[PDB]
Amino acid sequence: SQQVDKIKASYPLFLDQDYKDMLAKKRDGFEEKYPQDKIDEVFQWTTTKEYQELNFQREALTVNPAKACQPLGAVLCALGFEKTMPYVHGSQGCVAYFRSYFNRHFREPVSCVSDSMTEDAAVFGGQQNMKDGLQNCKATYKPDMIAVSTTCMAEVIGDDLNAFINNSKKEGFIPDEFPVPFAHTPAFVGSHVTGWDNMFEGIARYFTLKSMDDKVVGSNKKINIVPGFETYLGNFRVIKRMLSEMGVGYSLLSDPEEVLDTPADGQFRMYAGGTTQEEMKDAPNALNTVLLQPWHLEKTKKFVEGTWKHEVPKLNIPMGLDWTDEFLMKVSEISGQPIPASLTKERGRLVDMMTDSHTWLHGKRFALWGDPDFVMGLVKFLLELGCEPVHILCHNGNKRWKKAVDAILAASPYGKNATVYIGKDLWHLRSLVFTDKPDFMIGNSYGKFIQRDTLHKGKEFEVPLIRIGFPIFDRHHLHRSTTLGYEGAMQILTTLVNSILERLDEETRGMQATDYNHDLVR
Amino acid sequence: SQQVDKIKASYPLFLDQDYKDMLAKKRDGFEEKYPQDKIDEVFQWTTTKEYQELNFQREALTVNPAKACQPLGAVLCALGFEKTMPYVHGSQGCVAYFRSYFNRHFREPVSCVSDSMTEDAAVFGGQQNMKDGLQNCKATYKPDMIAVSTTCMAEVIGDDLNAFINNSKKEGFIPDEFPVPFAHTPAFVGSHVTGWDNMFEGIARYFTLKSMDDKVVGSNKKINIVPGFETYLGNFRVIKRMLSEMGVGYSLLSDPEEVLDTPADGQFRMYAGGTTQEEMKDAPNALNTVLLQPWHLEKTKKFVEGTWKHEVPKLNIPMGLDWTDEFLMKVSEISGQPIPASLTKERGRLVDMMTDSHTWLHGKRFALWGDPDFVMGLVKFLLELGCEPVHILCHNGNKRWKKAVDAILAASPYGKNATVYIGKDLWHLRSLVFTDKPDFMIGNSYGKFIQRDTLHKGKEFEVPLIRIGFPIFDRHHLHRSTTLGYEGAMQILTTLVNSILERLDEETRGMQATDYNHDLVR
Amino acid sequence: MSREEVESLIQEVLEVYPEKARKDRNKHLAVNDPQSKKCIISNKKSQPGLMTIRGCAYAGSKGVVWGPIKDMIHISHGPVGCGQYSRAGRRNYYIGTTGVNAFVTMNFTSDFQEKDIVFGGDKKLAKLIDEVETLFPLNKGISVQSECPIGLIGDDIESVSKVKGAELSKTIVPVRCEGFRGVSQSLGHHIANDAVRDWVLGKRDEDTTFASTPYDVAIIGDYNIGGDAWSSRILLEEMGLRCVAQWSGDGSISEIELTPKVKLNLVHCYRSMNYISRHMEEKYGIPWMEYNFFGPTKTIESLRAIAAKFDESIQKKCEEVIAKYKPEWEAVVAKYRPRLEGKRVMLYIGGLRPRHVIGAYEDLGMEVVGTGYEFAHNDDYDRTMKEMGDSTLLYDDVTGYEFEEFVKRIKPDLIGSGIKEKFIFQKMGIPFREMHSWDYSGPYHGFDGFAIFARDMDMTLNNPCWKKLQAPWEA
Amino acid sequence: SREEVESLIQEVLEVYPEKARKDRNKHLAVNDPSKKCIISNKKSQPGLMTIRGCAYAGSKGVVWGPIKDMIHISHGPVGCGQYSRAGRRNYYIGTTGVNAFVTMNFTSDFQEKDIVFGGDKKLAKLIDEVETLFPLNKGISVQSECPIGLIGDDIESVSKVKGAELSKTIVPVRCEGFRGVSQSLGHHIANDAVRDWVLGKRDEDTTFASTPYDVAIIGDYNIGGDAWSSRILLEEMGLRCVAQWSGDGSISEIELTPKVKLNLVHCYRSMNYISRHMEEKYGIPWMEYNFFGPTKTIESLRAIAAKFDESIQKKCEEVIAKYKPEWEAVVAKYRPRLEGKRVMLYIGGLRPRHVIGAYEDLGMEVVGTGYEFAHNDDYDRTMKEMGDSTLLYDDVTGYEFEEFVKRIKPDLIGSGIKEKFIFQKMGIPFREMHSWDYSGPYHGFDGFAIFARDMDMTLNNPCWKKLQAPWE
Ligand code: ICS
Ligand code: ICS
Ligand code: CLF
Ligand SMILES: [Fe+3]
Ligand SMILES: [Fe+3]
Repeated sequence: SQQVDKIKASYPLFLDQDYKDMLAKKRDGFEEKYPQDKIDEVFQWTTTKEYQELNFQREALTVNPAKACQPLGAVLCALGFEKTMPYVHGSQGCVAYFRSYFNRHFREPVSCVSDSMTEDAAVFGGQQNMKDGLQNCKATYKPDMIAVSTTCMAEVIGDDLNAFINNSKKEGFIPDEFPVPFAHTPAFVGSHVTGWDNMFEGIARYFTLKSMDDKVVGSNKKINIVPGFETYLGNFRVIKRMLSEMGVGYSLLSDPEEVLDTPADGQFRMYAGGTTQEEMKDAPNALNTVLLQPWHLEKTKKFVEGTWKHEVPKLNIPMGLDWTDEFLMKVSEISGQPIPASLTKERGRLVDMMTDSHTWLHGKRFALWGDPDFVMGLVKFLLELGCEPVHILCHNGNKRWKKAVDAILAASPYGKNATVYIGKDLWHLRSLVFTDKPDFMIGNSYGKFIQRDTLHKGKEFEVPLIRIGFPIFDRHHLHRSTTLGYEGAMQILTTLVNSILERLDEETRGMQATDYNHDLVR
Repeated sequence: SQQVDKIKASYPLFLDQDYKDMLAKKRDGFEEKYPQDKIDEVFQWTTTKEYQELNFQREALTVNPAKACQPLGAVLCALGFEKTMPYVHGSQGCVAYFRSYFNRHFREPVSCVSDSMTEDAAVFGGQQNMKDGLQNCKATYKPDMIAVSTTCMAEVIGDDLNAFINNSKKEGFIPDEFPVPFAHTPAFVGSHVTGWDNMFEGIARYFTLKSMDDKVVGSNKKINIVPGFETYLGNFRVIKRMLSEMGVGYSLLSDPEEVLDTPADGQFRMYAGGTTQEEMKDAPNALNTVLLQPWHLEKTKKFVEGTWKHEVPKLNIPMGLDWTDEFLMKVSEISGQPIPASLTKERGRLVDMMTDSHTWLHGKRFALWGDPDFVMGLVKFLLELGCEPVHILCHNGNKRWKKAVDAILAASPYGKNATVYIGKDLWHLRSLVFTDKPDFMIGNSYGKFIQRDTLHKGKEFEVPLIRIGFPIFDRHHLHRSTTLGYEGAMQILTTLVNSILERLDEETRGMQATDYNHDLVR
Repeated sequence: MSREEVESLIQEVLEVYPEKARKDRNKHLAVNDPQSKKCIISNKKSQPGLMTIRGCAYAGSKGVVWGPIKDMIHISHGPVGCGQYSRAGRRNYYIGTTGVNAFVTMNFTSDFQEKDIVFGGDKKLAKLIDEVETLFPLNKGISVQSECPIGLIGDDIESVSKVKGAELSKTIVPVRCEGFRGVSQSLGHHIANDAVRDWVLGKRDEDTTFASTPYDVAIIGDYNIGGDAWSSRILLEEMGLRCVAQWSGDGSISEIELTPKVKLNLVHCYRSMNYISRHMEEKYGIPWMEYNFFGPTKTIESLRAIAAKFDESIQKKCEEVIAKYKPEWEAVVAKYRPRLEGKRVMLYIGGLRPRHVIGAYEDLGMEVVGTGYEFAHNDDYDRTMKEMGDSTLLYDDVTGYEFEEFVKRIKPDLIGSGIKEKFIFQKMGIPFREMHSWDYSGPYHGFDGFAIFARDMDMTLNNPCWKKLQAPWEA
Repeated sequence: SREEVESLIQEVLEVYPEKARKDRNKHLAVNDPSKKCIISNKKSQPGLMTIRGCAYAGSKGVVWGPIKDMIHISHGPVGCGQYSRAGRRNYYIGTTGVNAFVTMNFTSDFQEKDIVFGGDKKLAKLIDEVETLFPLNKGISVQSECPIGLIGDDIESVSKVKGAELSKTIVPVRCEGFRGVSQSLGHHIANDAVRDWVLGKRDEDTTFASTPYDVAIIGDYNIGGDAWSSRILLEEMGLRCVAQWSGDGSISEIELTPKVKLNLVHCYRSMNYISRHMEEKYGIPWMEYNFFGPTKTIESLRAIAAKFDESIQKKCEEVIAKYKPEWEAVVAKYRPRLEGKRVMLYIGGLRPRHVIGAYEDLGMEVVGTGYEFAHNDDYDRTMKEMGDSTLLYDDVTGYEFEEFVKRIKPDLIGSGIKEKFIFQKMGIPFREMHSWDYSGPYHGFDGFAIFARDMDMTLNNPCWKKLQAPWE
């Protein structure tokens, strides 16, 4: 039944007695469901140390991973270039998923095409798909550039991207001067961030490799900035804002902030802003190149150093106080520009917030996960706040990265109870937050199912989730936030302290039971 | 008992069994407490319509007001001027409360002195206090200016501020040329926003009245901006940022954003930034004067129109989409500068967010309270979002303001269930959220005791609080947010939508009970 | 508007294509004359590089058919991508304890690495099954959903399924739904249907222990999006019928095994489940009928048609249900129809809803001036021409360029489509409702769902945001 | 120290005009471990940014506010009651709005009509409305704000008349903010109001079942639960705490106090007045104790037990032996982290000396302390606690406190909210010693663990090393 004056959606419609009795009859009559006491027994078992030890013995099964496949990052990299169409050579199902995944995180259109390789192509390659696909794409959507990656089926069969594209130009399907950079992005190697590195190195190769004779380091007096896989709009804007405040000439290579934030003014803009082909052609003339996320920009670093002859400085991701400081001092040394008073004052205002909030942050235990560069920056900032990052999980991390993070933890008393996990998924983390309960989780939307599970054991065992990372699907507009620089540190700080205070207010809201501590002033 | 490994603060230490038995013995033994069944009986009575009728018949009793007294606003106004020491002629207890109140909201030092009038001053006046106070303040804290207001003591005894100050210079306690603007700020008239208007009109009086002969309207090609009582740092910065983007020369009269946000860099800065005396002197030479909060700048408006001869435009506070547009178009008309593409794009990005979130905002019912200008702008924006502002409370609003808000409500279908209340306090609102339950409250920290009351009736009756306004004491650094312009609308929108989504997640978190609707994607 | 105007609209849009693409797309764009094959073809390969909306066979098998089965564990066999982008993306609701006895919103995968590509993953799959049994003892079956590389490298998941299934006395279903197969999600439905037939549906061919009644039915092809199936089940059981099984929203493995015991199969989604419906009629003799629970007019029509398959007692209870909910949906129309009367709609969804929801819009005075399918067949278009008005635009496997150009010229009041289209038209200032996920609302089936549907169209179509697209100074 | 502190005092006073110079000189002294070296309880010099509050704060906010089952009317304009709503963490147990009202703000909200015609007619109406909307209140107090005395209202007659009409305890308090020089006179006025209107309600009553171990906690306002962490120790020692003045206190507990055998005074400054009265009228002796830190707590338990018989003195040593391993573990953990660190304090009337022992229990040294509104007898008790060559200040000004800190450079400062953010920006760890920085409790053994944890987390926090940018 429905009352027209107060219509009920699925929740709480199906809580009505007639629906509740109906679901009970379906269960008892035909579902052949395990009895409830057996379900509770098994659930309680999955929260124990015994289950965790079996859980960590896995080596063939992955449950709730915290990573995606390469071509997803290759798409995000391509979208950062002006009038550029991402183009995934292979099966069209992947592109439907790529667009939907980004659609839901940014809540914006995401343009990407496929050449729709099918069963027949599995036997004789997708050369014809490339010829017709490139010509159809250029004619229909009028891009200035097409950046080609690959799905896993095209990688298994062994399609030669270089040859197929050259034949498309040779046979007259697209003009020979039309830029078509390419990169092999195998889903069964690395993760989405590896796909970002591969796509970017491919685009850099395309525009510089053969034209290195007339280049000389530093002639354009700019600094190249390579962001890497970055899903926060504010992180692109804060980097450009700080360098502009310093008067530093810079070149952001792959800049999707405009195309992922077009205005709703009556017209759909498929393309917007982005790095120009001219900026890529001229990049070798920069003073140097800074890699914002070096732990998944390995391939790009080798090319920038090997071919452009730039001496990429050893810099951590500019997150937190120390690493933002070092980033600015290195930019100052390279450009010859002093750090302006405005950034000095902004730094002091972040420190002021740290002093004002340090009593609520001290000792708070956190589990967290994400991509390698983002995680260690988050770990670094937590230690600076006096927090304990007890559970550090990076599904797509490697041994060399874990060694670095372990050194960061050892250099602080707040890293004493911390452990770094690589190759583990969110079902591994579920066990960790049960057997070694932290105070909060910091992670993407998939963590909400770990919070649900902890609450089922008990209110005193619930581990609330703080959404910082990718993807974020169940809140709106957090993709506009910032995590880099002093600005990002202030936003993270504010989110952490107020999550602690919100949780405290809830636990002290019971009248005449716990509301003695329901303070007005905190 | 305490375990040194995990020390417990008041919560949950006092939930230990031994503390529990102790407090039970204290109650049953010596408190002579009413029976719990009677306490429950009376509580449920306070949630009824019959109690609400009794509650609204109050003539003399005020319970939990949503306003402060005048000199509080006079202090905030004076803080906005360069090297200006606020100075409250009266008793010192008021200044102790003024500083602590702002201390807890801004989490910053708040400088303000008093001349500490005692019992004998009540019989013979506070002239001697003024003489020694002005000389002592000037010498010890070395301000460039001293803005004088009054406490209710000095107003009752009828101390003539103009005479007392003139006698202080006449007797040589302070130099003749030392600026000492003044204003009478009776705590028993109006509220804290009236103190802001009085203090500002007094400062403009001191620097322009005796020198209008040499002024020419529009000669400096600037526009004066008077912000009024404003406790969000982001609101000062968004006005300056939008006018700088428009290329509009402007003068922000009273600008405390610097002194209320000094960096923590090893030294304390009593003064910082602020409106310069020269800017006040030259203000009559502006093209016009814009009042950002016209409903508590009544006195200032009459002075700027009658003395400066400025045709102050009829503009609402620039909150929401329509009133930010009107603000920018009027600024464009006055200055001759066109609205740039950057602000046009920002507007379109706010519209995009509104289209992205409208399905979750639609029909949501809100109770809200605060100051008149802030309240009507929040009502306007809620109507734009498709929400229903059911209970609109403004303790310090007047008859004319309520007619203006009723006209805004009538011009939209989403305000047909709305009611504007003036002269009512938060004990009135408590009844409204019980008898006509909304979905959320939007207000200051004092609303947390209403949420606690609603939860005690039951989880189904709980009305969550959304902290927007002044003062906010139980969250950190919300005073940095923005509520004006497109930027502020974007922040408010985000806070509202994610508050709705947080509450939905909590109600659907129960496993095998309501988690069928615990969607990953929303 | 007029028939010639829309035909000339088609011609102008195709002018941008190369010759080859132009000649193919012309066969997929037509104007309705109410013999579908006589004016439009479908179920063809997508032209390369035109930004199709379609997915793959894995999506049609894993995401659509098998995914919703709650007490089974479904393994995404291959690299990590497919299972992650499809995790909890579809709102096929269910009752259960996730991670203990239900697993719908979880992502199980073999996470293929390079060593698995060059030496196969059959040994890894056997290990994976053992690990599943250890950590999820209450699972009642396992399905292995093949991703693209599995078929290309020559793995034999059927051999692993049979060996491990006998070793553990477990139902293990191999599904060769690799994404390169077929042309869309459509073939994934068929592949999944054949997997159910060959590995599950016959498990109780010999058993007679289940007590049958003359009113046993089965809901086939309702995936309980936002509770759609629960809103449909309650009506059928108020009519006196006993719903034995739900395929596959909130469906359990036992419900599937009991389906050959019912007297009538009620098929909602023809496209995805007609294969198994025709099988059950040949092997078990169970007849099947299509029905439609979108809107009051269709719901009432379907209840009466279903009741006519039984005796007078069900027909009597049928009119009781119709009389009970009559004042409810009449109040909905009375309130919302004057707010939506005359508004024009364009639809682009998958394989059923582009026609099934027309009656619901018409129950609110709205007109569908254009509809289309991602992956429908000719038999779906046959059924569409009876539903759509005359001189309305039909498009098969529409391209991003075509859809935008059609909207620009037709200028509908509302667009109902998928997430990959939503934010495009919102920026153009056209109200948009997601017609796959219900924009995280619903249910829309049945009488209770119609109230939500009308509330949802109205809140979006008449929302105040749509008047503010243009800044006042740019006019 | 020594002559360095004396030259510091003089250098700082050189900024003042002559008149203020001569007055402030009397309120600054170097300890030689009170009259003889420092003056106190004098008016504040105008315009020097003192930290003191007013008599209203001392009566409404401090003494009367915490009484939970009474309703306290802020009589006057709207300001005072609003700035003091829920600002002080005098914790309590109850149902707020039904049978407890501490964190609520009741006010008469004076308008001009009330300033001209008086508020006596409005107060009588206000009381009738309180009775209908809050029927479970067990008393009403009227806290006067500045205008009440200046306009000529007679709240006392309003109290008597209404009190008799409704058979309710109505307590008029003339705590107008212009009275006195600080919060101190508010204490006295509030104590006298308790005497004149509440304390003698059960003088004829003999029904209370008394025991020889009955005591009252006088002068503990349960900041963060301080009084609860004190009561538990006393009752473990075998005593019965009949009353707590006034944290979590009820009006019936106050009426029962004249029935106890001993008054345990924690805050001498605020409650010595009523304590001296109960000794004269009812013959109840009173004694001062100190539950800050294990050293002071053990000594206090032993001195309290000595006032009773063998069994109480036996239970005392059992309590001491019970908590010994707990506070020894606290010292073993936190003293090495705080040893040798120097502290400066500035609080109200009790804590600037009462917490010294706790800091010393952690190996810390208080190099300077001072009060806002203490009297001569407070500095008498202070000079024995403080060490030689330590700085003492009375009613310190914002300028003096800033200049003293810049020269002494303590490792930790403990003061109020109006000082907190000044010194944090200077890079000096700060702990609120009024509100416990929203932590605590700090009394008793359970409170010492929290105190030690709080001092360590702040003093050794990593934020203090980042004040200076690596590029200056
Ligand atoms: S199964 Fe099909 S695309 Fe029939 S693959 Fe698709 S939950 Fe659509 S039009 Mo998403 S043939 Fe169902 C469908 Fe319809 S996923 Fe849902 S909405 S009624
Ligand atoms: S009552 Fe006094 S100022 Fe003795 S007015 Fe003040 S809760 Fe202080 S040093 Mo705030 S004489 Fe209590 C006090 Fe001490 S409010 Fe508290 S901390 S022990
Ligand atoms: S068409 Fe379909 S969704 Fe595409 S891969 Fe093939 S089955 Fe799967 Fe999977 S992992 Fe990533 S997203 Fe592709 S490239 Fe390999
Ligand atoms: Fe968007
Ligand atoms: Fe601060």
